[PDB]
Amino acid sequence: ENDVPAILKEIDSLVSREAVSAKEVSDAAVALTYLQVKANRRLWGKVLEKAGAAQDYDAASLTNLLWAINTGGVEHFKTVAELAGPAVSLLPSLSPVQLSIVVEALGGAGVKNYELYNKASAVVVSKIGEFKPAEIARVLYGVAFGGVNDVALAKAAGKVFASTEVDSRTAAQALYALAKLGRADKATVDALLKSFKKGTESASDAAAASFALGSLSFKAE
Amino acid sequence: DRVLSLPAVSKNQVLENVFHTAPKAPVEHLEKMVSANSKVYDALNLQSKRVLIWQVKPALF
Repeated sequence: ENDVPAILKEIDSLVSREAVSAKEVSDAAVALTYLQVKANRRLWGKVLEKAGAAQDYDAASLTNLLWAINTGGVEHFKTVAELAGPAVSLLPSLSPVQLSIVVEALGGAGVKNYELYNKASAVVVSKIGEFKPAEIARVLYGVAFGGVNDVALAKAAGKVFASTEVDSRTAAQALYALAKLGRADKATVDALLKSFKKGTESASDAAAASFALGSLSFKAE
Repeated sequence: DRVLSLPAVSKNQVLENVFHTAPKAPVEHLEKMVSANSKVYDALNLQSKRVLIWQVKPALF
């Protein structure tokens, strides 16, 4: 009764029909990351085929989709970069916890959308207290990897990382974003560097803080 | 001149004024739209052997 390949065929027949909506293609993508379906590429292809076809898109289904694209490690530039059309129209409609997932997924894929990151950084500095420290790092990872050298956000994120100390995975995203911006601010790197001997749980954030320190050439930890 | 009391319009000229146009068959609308909808079946069905769905929307693999 615990059927994982028989539920892949039931997801495959959900996205192979004719009028899949946004919520049915969000939850098909969310179910493919929780099931860890890197081996089936065509089933991930049928989901992103319907993700471009889906026209309505509320705030919750767009961020569930973009979370699943980012977490699952699936990249298709044409599909993800056209999901920045829903995002710039749902951007005042987005939660502060949801705007961090949109800009991290659209930024991490390299979507060159200057209208998105200008409005999504002007929101995150207009309400800087409304964002938790993991959300200000996700936006900072997005605006940095989306090709925007927004140092107004990198200062406002630096004041947050000095006032409250952050999680290990929160800091290593913030180090990776500042490494690509090439900032090497001693005031803020060392405020994020103390988060790494409380115990880190992933190796991906130990390796990314490793990369971000060496690229800014600070020293090992 | 008995021939001048006969009707001057010929039997030929009746048969070409009464049967002026070759009439449209009942079946020529079927077998002309069917052969044209067989191209709508071919290109646009999803069970045809020559669908355009992989030519116009290429599959993400």
